[PDB]
Amino acid sequence: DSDINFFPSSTLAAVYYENFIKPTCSHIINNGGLLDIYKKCTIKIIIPKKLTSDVNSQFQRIKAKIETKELSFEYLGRPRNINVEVMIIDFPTILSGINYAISNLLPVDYEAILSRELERFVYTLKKIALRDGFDDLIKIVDE
Amino acid sequence: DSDINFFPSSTLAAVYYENFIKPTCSHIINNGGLLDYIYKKCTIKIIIPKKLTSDVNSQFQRIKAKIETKELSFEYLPRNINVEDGEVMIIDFPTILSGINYAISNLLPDYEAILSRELERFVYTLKKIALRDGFDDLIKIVDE
Repeated sequence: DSDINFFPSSTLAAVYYENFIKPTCSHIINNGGLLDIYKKCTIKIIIPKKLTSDVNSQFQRIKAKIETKELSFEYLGRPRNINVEVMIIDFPTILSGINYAISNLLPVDYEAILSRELERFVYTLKKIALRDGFDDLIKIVDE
Repeated sequence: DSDINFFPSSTLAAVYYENFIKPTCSHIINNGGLLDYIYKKCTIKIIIPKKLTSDVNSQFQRIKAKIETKELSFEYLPRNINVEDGEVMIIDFPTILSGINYAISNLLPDYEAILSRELERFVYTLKKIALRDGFDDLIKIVDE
């Protein structure tokens, strides 16, 4: 099945979108905003400048610099919690899985390979968000 | 860059392995067991559904109710696990299996067979890498 062979970045971007991004964007457009009601909403997705070993350390240092309050909204019979600043702050810790997939599935240039994968992860998010009409809701920012 | 083109199942299996399996197994090997008293006999039981459908989470919600678990904690390099007389069964549900359909549906512009083989590929890849790193005895994959 050559057609279902994807980069780990492409695969994890689609997984990250369906898990933590698309449910939040669908709820906001359905209710015209974030409901306990907030009219203006932004989902800020912070991307590290480089993809290095222990991505969790990078995000742990980044989360400390931001102050967030916990909020909750129900969707699909599920209470869902988000960290807000309205600014919904979400850290893609799933980026560590890019290096997890490559190192376990393969038998300088590696740092270049990770820089290309981080690009494809971000561009995949912009594409599916553009497809679903969520481009004004989702803002990707760097450190 | 053709070499880093994998099946979504293989990508997610290695992600699930590094996120949960490998740290829990490495902790067992270092402590000679599960330190909460150390339980010397520890096995991780991974429960997978028989079919990859939509709403795999509802499948796991159905599977959790049939199993009785107690929360335990340990520290590796704080982590929480659900366990089940000297022999401890660490129970884990790979809810990441929902990502296989998330990947194929989003990354592509009959379908039951593809998800069927992807579930097998997830299980095969997980066993393959666990066998490589020497954690095969601590891992057991079963279904409902």
